[PDB]
Amino acid sequence: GAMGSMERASLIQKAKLAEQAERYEDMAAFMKGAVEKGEELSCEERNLLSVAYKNVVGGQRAAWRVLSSIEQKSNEEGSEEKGPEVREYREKVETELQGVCDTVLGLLDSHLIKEAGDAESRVFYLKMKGDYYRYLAEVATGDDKKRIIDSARSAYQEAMDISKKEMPPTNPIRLGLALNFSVFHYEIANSPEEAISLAKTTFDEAMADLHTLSEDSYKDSTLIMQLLRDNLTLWT
Amino acid sequence: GAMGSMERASLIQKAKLAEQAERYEDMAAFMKGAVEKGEELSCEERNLLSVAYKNVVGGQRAAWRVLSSIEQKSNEEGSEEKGPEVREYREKVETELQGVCDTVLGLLDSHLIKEAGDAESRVFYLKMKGDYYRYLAEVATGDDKKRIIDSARSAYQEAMDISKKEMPPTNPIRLGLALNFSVFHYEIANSPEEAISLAKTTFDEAMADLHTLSEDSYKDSTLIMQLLRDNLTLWT
Amino acid sequence: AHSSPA
Amino acid sequence: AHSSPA
Ligand SMILES: [Cl-]
Ligand SMILES: [Cl-]
Ligand SMILES: [Mg+2]
Ligand SMILES: [Mg+2]
Ligand code: NA
Ligand code: NA
Repeated sequence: GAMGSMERASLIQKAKLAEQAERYEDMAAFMKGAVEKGEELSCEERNLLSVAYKNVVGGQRAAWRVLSSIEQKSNEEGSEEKGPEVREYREKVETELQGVCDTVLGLLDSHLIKEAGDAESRVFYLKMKGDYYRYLAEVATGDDKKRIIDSARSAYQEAMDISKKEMPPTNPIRLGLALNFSVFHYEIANSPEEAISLAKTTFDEAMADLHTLSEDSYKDSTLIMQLLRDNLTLWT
Repeated sequence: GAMGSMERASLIQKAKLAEQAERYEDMAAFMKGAVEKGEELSCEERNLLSVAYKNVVGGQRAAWRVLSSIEQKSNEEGSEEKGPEVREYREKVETELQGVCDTVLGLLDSHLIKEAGDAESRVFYLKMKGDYYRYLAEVATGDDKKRIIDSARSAYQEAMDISKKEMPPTNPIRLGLALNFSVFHYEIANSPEEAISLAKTTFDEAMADLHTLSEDSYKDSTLIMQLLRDNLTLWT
Repeated sequence: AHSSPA
Repeated sequence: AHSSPA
């Protein structure tokens, strides 16, 4: 790896600089290099890894959606044929997106998940596994779409089981996991009722636990609860 | 080149798709491939080339400015030493920025400028040559800073001479050239009075020619005139 | 729909 | 300062 010669601490320092400069591809490469040093990641370092790849794949997903929409219009009745270029370029972006997801999933499998023993780290990584399989599912169309969907579901489910046993209902990781699993149900699994049920139960159980929190933790938890509410308003 | 096997028209089509998807690195690679087919560029194609590289280098310049500011703070009195990482990463972004500028300048020299006979194309390319030398000047610090500055000045000056002889004072290329040459004077050449004089004369001569324009051309010209006014308000 | 922020 | 838009 091109980062093999750089100190772990220097990679983390440069990831933070890249974030400030909005150089998210650089940030992801730095954090990949840090993971490949083989040591476990701290809470702050896990966040840096997530921020970097979220922004990289986020741009790819937005581009894929633009191109997919153009491609679908080109396949309507009365649409003048324009050749293979739209499909080709959508496939190009799709392949790069799949490559980023495979990279993240590879880091989780070698060997972040197996070393993660604490609930906070294990749930974080399993949520990430579900998220990146979900992004693969957004673009999947062939024989393996069902298996990709089940891989996302399985990761989210293991994360949910741990989070419910080991974390308070206001924990921001637990909340973000449930938010994302609910989006999976609605947008990927064709299960809108399950999505709505999960969002509502998650919100209500967090509401009942807010009284235990400091002002700062209260702000962290309510921010994610508002996203659950926003989705419920969209879906009902 | 990786684009050597793709049709010129397909490269142009994909550049437009990349623009819609905000994939400006892809857009630039497509347009570089189109230029390397060896045919002259139409007005629309010149705009695509400019849009693509403007957005690529724009992100690099913004990142370089963030990192340069951090580096300068690290060199103040009382600043705790953090090692070589800030300088290293600023140098990394700087080198990539210089590479993009060199790529654009190489396309202009081989062989867009020499084939451009019409005023509109020749002025466009010479303005671009000045712009990309200006971006090189923004980061230059060594023995060749003076030569980079003079290369930008020389390109802008040749473009100005042609534009004043061959284009009306409301022509948007002429206006954008004068705007950018005025920024060069203020920010690069330490010549704020020349910058102010150029912006004011350009604005006034365009104002006097607006009466000749259609509504659509009027909108195009006044948009750039407002940027001249905005700069004059900043500088006076 | 909104998913979790980093 | 503002420079020319594409
Ligand atoms: Cl392509
Ligand atoms: Cl670096
Ligand atoms: Mg037709
Ligand atoms: Mg000190
Ligand atoms: Na075509
Ligand atoms: Na350091």
